[PDB]
Amino acid sequence: ARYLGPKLKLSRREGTDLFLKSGVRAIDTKCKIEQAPGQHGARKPRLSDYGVQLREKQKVRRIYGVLERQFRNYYKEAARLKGNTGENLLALLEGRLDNVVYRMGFGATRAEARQLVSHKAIMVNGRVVNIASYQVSPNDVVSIREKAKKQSRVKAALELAEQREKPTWLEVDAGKMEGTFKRKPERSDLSADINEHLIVELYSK
Amino acid sequence: MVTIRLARHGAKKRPFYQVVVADSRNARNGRFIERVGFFNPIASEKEEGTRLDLDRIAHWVGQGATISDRVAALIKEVNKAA
Amino acid sequence: TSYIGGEGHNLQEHSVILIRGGRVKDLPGVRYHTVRGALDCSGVKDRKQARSKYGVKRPKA
Amino acid sequence: NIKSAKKRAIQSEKARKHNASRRSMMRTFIKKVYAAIEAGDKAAAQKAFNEMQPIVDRQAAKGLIHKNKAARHKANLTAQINKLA
Amino acid sequence: SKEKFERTKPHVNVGTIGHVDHGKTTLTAAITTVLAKTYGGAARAFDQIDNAPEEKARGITINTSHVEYDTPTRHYAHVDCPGHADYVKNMITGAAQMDGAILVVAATDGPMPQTREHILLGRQVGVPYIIVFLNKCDMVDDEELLELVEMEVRELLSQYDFPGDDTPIVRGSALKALEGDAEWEAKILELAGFLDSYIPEPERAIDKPFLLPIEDVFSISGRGTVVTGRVERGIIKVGEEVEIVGIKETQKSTCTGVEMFRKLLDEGRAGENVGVLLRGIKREEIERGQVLAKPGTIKPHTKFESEVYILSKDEGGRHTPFFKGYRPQFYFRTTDVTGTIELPEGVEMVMPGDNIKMVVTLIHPIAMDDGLRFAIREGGRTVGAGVVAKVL
RNA sequence: AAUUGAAGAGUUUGAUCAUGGCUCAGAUUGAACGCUGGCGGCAGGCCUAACACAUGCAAGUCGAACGGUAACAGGAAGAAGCUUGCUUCUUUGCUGACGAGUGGCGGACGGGUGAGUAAUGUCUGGGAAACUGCCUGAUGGAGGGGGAUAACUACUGGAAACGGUAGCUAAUACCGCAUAACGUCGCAAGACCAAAGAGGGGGACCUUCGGGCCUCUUGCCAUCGGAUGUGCCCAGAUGGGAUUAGCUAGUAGGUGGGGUAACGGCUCACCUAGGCGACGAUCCCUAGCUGGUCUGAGAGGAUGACCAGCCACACUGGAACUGAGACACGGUCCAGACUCCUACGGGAGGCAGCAGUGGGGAAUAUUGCACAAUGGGCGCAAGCCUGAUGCAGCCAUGCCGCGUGUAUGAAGAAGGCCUUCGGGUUGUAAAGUACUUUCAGCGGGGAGGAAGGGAGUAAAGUUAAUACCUUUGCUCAUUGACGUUACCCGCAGAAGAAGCACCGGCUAACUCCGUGCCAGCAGCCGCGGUAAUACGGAGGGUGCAAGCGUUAAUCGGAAUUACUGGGCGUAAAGCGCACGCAGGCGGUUUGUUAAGUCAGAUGUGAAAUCCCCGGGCUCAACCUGGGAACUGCAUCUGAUACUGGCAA
RNA sequence: GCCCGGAUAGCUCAGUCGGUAGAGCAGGGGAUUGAAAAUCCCCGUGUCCUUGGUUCGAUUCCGAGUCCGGGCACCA
Ligand SMILES: Nc1nc2c(ncn2[C@@H]2O[C@H](COP(=O)(O)OP(=O)(O)CP(=O)(O)O)[C@@H](O)[C@H]2O)c(=O)[nH]1
Repeated sequence: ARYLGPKLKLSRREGTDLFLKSGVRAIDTKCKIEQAPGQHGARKPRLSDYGVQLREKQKVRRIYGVLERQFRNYYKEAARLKGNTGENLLALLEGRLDNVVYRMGFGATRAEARQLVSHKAIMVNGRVVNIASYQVSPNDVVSIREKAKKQSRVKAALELAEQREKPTWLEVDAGKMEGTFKRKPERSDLSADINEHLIVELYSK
Repeated sequence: MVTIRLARHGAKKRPFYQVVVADSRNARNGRFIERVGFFNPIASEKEEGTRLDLDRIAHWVGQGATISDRVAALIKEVNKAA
Repeated sequence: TSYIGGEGHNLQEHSVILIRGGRVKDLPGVRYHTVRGALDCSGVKDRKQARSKYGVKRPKA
Repeated sequence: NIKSAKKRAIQSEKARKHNASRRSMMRTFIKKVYAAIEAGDKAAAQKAFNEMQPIVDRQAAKGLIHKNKAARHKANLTAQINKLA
Repeated sequence: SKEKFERTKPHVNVGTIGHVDHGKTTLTAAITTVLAKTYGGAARAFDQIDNAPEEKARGITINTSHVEYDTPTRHYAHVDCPGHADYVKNMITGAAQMDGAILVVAATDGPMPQTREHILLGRQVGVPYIIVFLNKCDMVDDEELLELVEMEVRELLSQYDFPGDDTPIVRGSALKALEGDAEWEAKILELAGFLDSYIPEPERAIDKPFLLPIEDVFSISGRGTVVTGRVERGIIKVGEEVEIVGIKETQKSTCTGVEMFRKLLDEGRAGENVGVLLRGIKREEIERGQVLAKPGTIKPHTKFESEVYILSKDEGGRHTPFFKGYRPQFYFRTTDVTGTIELPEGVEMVMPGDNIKMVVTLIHPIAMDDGLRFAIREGGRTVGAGVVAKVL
């Protein structure tokens, strides 16, 4: 399911920062970034149109950690929704629980956030949830059970988001590893640089 | 011979029962005249638990619908006053 | 008539095999192949890359 | 086949013997009428008709004749005798 | 399935060994005949035990026929083996199951080199007991000749470690007892009571990991495939998974049927000699010689070093020495495998009657263990006899 | 709120634009094969031989219908040993019950397969010459007798299968008599037509001491209904070939007779000479059909396994019987073929029921558990039967969910690889280190699916009755195949859990070594005849993921069959030309019709499946509430511009 | 389980009925042609499938297995 491999090599391929190895230190800087996706990173590519359509597809998946069969189903749901597909797809990719937990400091890295949901530590409205792909409905909450509370990892990892931006569509309490969710994200509110446009063209064919 | 019985639909270990009006000679899920209400046996306590469109059911009783005691148990469950 | 793939086979006039579709476009009138990994027409000798085709198993050693 | 439901077989056999007998006696009185109508015996055909009336209707009441078939046997045959007489 | 087996008496494996035309099959019909006149149900005849057109035409045995009975002492299993030179392979398959062999000796000929091979193969398969029944006793009166015949049987067994001087040689007539004689039946009943005295109930180790020698395969029309063999070690019951281990690429199946000659036994413990049902296995894949084991505890061992007592022309082996590269047959009681004779530096060619040890590489892998006594046959003559010392 | 919906590329030629085929990128599948392999959830699993099949089970029930009782547990009289009432135990259908038999009911249901069938079938919508066990409403009856037979005995045939002969006895079995009506026939008159009783309780009365007698429950008979299913008719629709153009003579229709529940050539007798056919009749080949499923922007194309409806079939062909209903899967008879048993005369069997076997094949499962839930049969009921069904097993077969770990770690090592031997890469990757513990594995807790029912209990209807039966609450003991459950807890420890395809262009992603048009590659154009980003290996990288690929098959791309939406001067193609029937189309005006057309309404379009908004499994797939839709058809009422009809 | 025919130079195969392994093509060279093919000329490169003997010497005669193709028998 998971990539479970060298999660910085992905950032060197896409060229963009993905916060995969976000953890404790701010910026990576020790991987000879942008010029070495592999053994022949010296080759300035042609990067054709099919490539620019596909590189966009992989990048978004590489950020949230989704698989093709799973990611395509998110596109299938995005088409039937009202409004605009390019926006609702970014809504579903954001509505993932491990993505929600990532926006709360819990799980300094998106992978760790997936593990935290994996080990029954994450709970919504008094209901334990193991599925990291749990679709979060608007106006909910989040917290941590008494068992795996402040287990030496939640503390250190929570410090990271304290230095980050801490977006609008949600609110953290941090009194007992406490959180609370609100309305669903807007396109202008999320990521601020992505171009989902290329993705819609890819799944058309 | 008309009769009012259940249907047993849903999934494995999560039953459901379309209380229906059918001919007794059919199968459990076979040919029927009309489904009238339903029943969910796993409906402990929530917004929706059981529905029986009583008025149309009683119409078939005058016709000669032999109600099975299981269904009759539900009629005794969703009583005129209870 | 079916083309036998791989570098080296082990057939002897009877050897029961399995046929799979596909043309060769190199031999006149050949519209089939022989499955390398199925019956008697076994796997090709020492192939690492792409061993699903050519029927080599995973090397224990 | 050897089955405990073999009784239905032998019972149908036993029922057939009673059925072959009763159905045959009914038909003779009907055939008795046709022997009369061809002769022109307007009274005898009436005699044969009135004689076979209680026996043909009895078969209809005993779950053998479909109580409409027997009625039809009365009707058309009556239509013949009053046409002759 | 008919008539589920009822656990009443402890099981015993027995049967005939010996020279051609010596009434082994007639004795088999005669033994249970006297026992049919004592207890239970049996007494099959000449027409029943012999099954093939080839057999009842020239009075021979081509397939090892089996018969069952039980005295008021134990439960028994009789194994009727042939005695012809080219059918020695068959009697060895019968030798793999018998807890106690029984030598059938005609009063006329007596101890033969062919009878010598039926005895020698008994020690090399693990059987320690042989009760010798002298058949055709009603044909001899000249005892001085017959007493010299009986003592030659004992010392030949004594030559091959069977305590023959301690062995009660049973004398009697099988012909009359099979037809209903009250006189020679007790002569047959001699071996019967001695069967309850000389051959007891051995060490039935039912608490070991399951392993079973493949005797032959009998595909049941309507049920599926039934392999045959006595339980070497361990226990089986319907609802236990096993494997198909040996010669070919090893596969798996499930124990779903055990019959003690039509008698349905739920749990076939160690020593129980029956037919075992296989699930989803064809006639072709499984074969004579492999073994059924516990799910993955017996790997396909290929090579082993063995201590082999090389015989001479006087002891049944070759008459001329043979070099490095000899390719004989190796009887692993049911597993006939050809192997390489890897000679140690010191023995260039194997003289008739050597005390040596060589390393053998099998052409078909099989379950192997240190201490496995196996005889060596080639050209009709059992050319050698060894016991596994080292497994490579 | 209820379809927000359409991508191209490669390849002719020196080069271009066209025309134009071939091929590919995607989604999908009852999938098969190679490789690898952790769990779970929900579905699927003989599309090949409608080939043949051992064994077990798949359809039985009612003593509250009857004669009886062969058994098992009591009661009774008696017998025996001896603990003289502790035991043994012969008689005995007298209770509880129940084999074998008579009889009622079910066996026509449900489950399985798609051989046949191109229209006797199916779907849609109307229609009348129909029938309807069981359920139920209303109206009434429910009198009185007779003769048999099985079971059971005796003899007897046959190896058995299976009978035969003479007597015994019963009924809710059979059969008259009687009695009949808004029932049948008929113009009416008149004539004629039915049957079944049992069981519980009980004060008084009556006891030839069976019981009569009263009440209650259920059933029986007749009739009209309702409801339900089934049968039939008509219209349209319902594959390819015209290199099949004519076919048919009980055939087309009529008059009379018969037959069916029912109209009818369904079947006869005679008369008439017609009836069908280019808007494809016959004939051949193929094929179950439909709601649907797959693809598609749609229109369509293909297909129609699972769920469901309808039809046909049940070893091959044929017929009939009983029955409300079959021309009948575990029914009969006959012929045949193939197995099986035989005392050789003569018989028995039918897995296209669940499992399983052989065999066919590329390929598809366990000789599992329970009747707990639901449903069906029977029964007053409890219960008895249930391979329907509910589960479980097996297979990655599909779909969906999750894990196989996280943070940190620059000596930026080793080993490998490339090298301009400068170094880069492998690579924060690993080691080490600090944390974590989902699912497995082991030891403990623990829902829900269960409603009823049974006994007792109190009250209430009914009744002469605090009796019996019905109904409503209460209590006790309980009913779970799954099941070592869903879920929860603890435990130890990164601990058991990553492969597969590809890297010339198409199409995401590269170098080196080795083989030299050899070995080989391949979907398309092609590469390799010493320097290969294309072959084989190594390193790295790319895609996908418990799956990855290849093959087969459907659609798409294919506007390369063009209705939406193509062409014909030369690209493939205007008949050589004209006449002209069927057929199609048609100037202008007024009036009318309202057939086509348009609107609105109602009936219907089965449910589920697809779609919109929600609910419930930790979520999801899945199940599910309501709605929309089901693009259609029929009928009625209006509009009547336009087209057609009619009249001038 | 039993009974047959076969394993021969790289390939395709003849020869035995105890005498020291052959043929076609192959591969290479020469002659040759504007080039090629072809033709003629020269040779086994063999554990006669493996293994033991009877023997002066075994492809051979046999006894036995290993593999391949084909046929038949027994049915826990
Ligand atoms: N006089 C006598 N003759 C006897 C006796 N027992 C057997 N015979 C005969 O001996 C002969 C061998 O019978 P068989 O049973 O075939 O022997 P086998 O042991 O199977 C032989 P093969 O070795 O070929 O299979 C038959 O003729 C049998 O009747 C006995 O006690 N006395």
